[PDB]
Amino acid sequence: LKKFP
Amino acid sequence: SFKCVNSLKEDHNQPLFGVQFNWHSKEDPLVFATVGSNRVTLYECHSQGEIRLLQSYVDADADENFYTCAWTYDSNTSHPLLAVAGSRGIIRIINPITMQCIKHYVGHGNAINELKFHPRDPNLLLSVSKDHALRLWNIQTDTLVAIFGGVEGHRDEVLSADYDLLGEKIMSCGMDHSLKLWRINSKRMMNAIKESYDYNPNKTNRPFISQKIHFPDFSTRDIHRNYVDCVRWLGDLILSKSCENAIVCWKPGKMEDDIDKIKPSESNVTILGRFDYSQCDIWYMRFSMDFWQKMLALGNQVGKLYVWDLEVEDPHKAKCTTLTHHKCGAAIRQTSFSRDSSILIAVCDDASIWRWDR
Repeated sequence: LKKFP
Repeated sequence: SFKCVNSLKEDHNQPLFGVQFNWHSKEDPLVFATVGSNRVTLYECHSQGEIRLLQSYVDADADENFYTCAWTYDSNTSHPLLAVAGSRGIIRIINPITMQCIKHYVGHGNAINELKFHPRDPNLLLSVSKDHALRLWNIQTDTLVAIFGGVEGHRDEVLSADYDLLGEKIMSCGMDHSLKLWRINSKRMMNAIKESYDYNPNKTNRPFISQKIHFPDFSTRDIHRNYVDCVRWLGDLILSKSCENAIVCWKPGKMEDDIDKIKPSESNVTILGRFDYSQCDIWYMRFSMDFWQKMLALGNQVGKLYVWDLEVEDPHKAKCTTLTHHKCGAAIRQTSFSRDSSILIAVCDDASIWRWDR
């Protein structure tokens, strides 16, 4: 997989 | 001796993906740029922690998302210039004084993930793209010098790249887990750069022909096991990271192998150290270094800063400092040091900006 948490 | 002296939040509440201090200055107050949403914004650092808002460039397309920026000199004026790019795949050259877009470059087939200017030639701009290619531009003559890519090029998005000290070679990295070396000091590439400077479209009928570079001079997938999203030369060594909570210091070949004797068939790498940290599992998280490469800073996904002191005899002896603030808890996407190393800025997924003073 992910670019964002 | 870093202390957090100020913070602020931009009005768009979108992630700030990039931050860069301008080192192409005269010294002149310390200025940095942030990129996020469809804008780039300049700030000036002042006494007592003050962060003075200057001016933004806002893209006409509300669906643009800027990811990265990079500073250079305007070779016609000696004033700085700022290049910005992101999801639209369009490079915009901004005059930071007026925030005017003075020219733009189309070509990449998708988003641009990083921009870098050549260390010795302020006109040579490298872009790396979701389209699996890198491109080298000459912004003085508005020419595409070379395209780096093909079947032996990256097989997925290129996420980061870096020129070495001399600007003789590039290391790139991306979602195919690989790091790839591209030498740009060949006779053909030096001749192509010369030709790019001789090109004036009002004086000729030809378009400017780019070099198509399909094969790297070295490639490895043996350093990381996931997306490789940040790479930097450290002399003849490489620092790179993936989303596995580690920055690896490594070199092509065996321990005694000189980087310039490395051949494209080289199968070996040497690992000289690894700097671990915590909670940095997401991709597109970039570290930065100071002007002298004495220090490296990286933020993680919960607002912690790691700063390594590289002024030690061997890479694995780096000394680590951590910087935390109880109000800074969003993911830190990038950091930047001022040219005199006195200020460290971190920018976050919640549009916040953190100033740390030495």
